[PDB]
Amino acid sequence: MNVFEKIIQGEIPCSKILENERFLSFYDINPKAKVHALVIPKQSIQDFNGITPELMAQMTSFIFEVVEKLGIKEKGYKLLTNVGKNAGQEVMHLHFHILSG
Amino acid sequence: MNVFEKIIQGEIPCSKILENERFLSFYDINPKAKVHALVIPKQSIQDFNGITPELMAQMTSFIFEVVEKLGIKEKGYKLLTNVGKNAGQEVMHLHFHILSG
Ligand SMILES: Nc1ncnc2c1ncn2[C@@H]1O[C@H](COP(=O)(O)O)[C@@H](O)[C@H]1O
Repeated sequence: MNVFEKIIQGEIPCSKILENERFLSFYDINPKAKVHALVIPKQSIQDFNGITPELMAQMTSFIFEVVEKLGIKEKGYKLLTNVGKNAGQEVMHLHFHILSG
Repeated sequence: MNVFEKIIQGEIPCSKILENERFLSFYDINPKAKVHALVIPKQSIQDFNGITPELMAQMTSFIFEVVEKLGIKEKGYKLLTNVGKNAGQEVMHLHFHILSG
């Protein structure tokens, strides 16, 4: 019932960059940088506070795969996640912004 | 030889928020938010690209401890790290910015 959950469940399309049994990455429809990707856990979790360390290890691994696929790994990129509406979170599913440019 | 490495060693003082065997947190001397903390690995690592997943699991755990000590865990916060000079990294030691709303 939420925009990223809809993507996970395949209700709405996206520009998929990379996908894993536990994670999914895709382009942001309103880019804030030359390359702007989003990395999300397929599991239903709302923000960074609700991710286990074990899973963030696997996400870190997945993040390296994304930035390397995008070819910005060595050029340089920003890693960002907003925890809660007061820190600017708009969609309530854990997601990391990857920007480079 | 570098400003955060000096803090780790402990050549220059800081406003230590929390510390443990592998990580250290402290306030940023030029805040960009009401609460602005930095989380750094004591191990000599330059940026996010050079952290192992295993260690980022333990850092995630450590990050939860700092935001809860700062009392912004539930109010809301931003998590940011810059990878490389081209993404705005100024100090060349892996660090996560924790900003508050
Ligand atoms: N249908 C969608 N597909 C891809 N990205 C989206 C969609 N709807 C919103 N977004 C992005 O998700 C982000 C929401 O902001 P935030 O919650 O602060 O990370 C924004 O950067 C939006 O551009």
